[PDB]
Amino acid sequence: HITILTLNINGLNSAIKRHRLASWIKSQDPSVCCIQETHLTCRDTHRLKIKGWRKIYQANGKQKKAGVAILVSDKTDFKPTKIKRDKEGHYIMVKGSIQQEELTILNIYAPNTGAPRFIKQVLSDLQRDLDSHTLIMGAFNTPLSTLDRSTRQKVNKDTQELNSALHQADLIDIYRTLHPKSTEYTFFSAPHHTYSKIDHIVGSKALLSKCKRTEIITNKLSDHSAIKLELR
DNA sequence: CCTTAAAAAGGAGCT
DNA sequence: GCTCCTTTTTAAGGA
Repeated sequence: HITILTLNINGLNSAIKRHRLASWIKSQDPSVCCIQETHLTCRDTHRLKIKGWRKIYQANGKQKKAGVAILVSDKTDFKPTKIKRDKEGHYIMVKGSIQQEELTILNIYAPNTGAPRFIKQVLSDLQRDLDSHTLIMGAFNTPLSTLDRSTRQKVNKDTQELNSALHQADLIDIYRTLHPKSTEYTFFSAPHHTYSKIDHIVGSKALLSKCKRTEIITNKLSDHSAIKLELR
């Protein structure tokens, strides 16, 4: 009955916001929580501590940009096999077992420019470590369907190539496919008064089966919205 | 590429 | 390491 919660926190270099995120995570009580864009540099890795979530695996560059992290609840059990940390801090893959069941989580943050090509280059750069139990989530910085933009301007070529490279490895957009005809968005761009869903949850089709519920959470922490996923 | 808004990060000047 | 203000950063439409 585990729950996974993805969020683009947009910077964590102030201790006050760190305690705010602490309280928010305690209130949400996720089995696993995926943070993107911590803007934490590796020197500062040790500053991300949240009581009740002792196990934290981040990936940080040497500049206050990007920075991903995966937090595991003390209430749950997590036995990791192998962990791959991006040298630049844009993705981290944690592979192992959650409640005895196998699971490989890819927490990804793509740059805004050339986002779909970056996502697929990582996706096929790692596929030997990819498998049938995969869960790739995070800050895609790109739409996937035409409904992921309020403008509804139908989707770029690189993005549909990505939605089909998902296909050639049998990965599918858990949210788009447990929720098509969606008008829920994760990011609001003020300079344009537009809305988009650039944050995503994308898993193996094997695990369709297990996926029970998805949800989208407004918060006071970031200009992005969090995505919750119930697993049983 | 260039511009935007608005928040995150940085920096001056004192504590 | 502050307060208060300046600069950088980040998503995204328009040329």
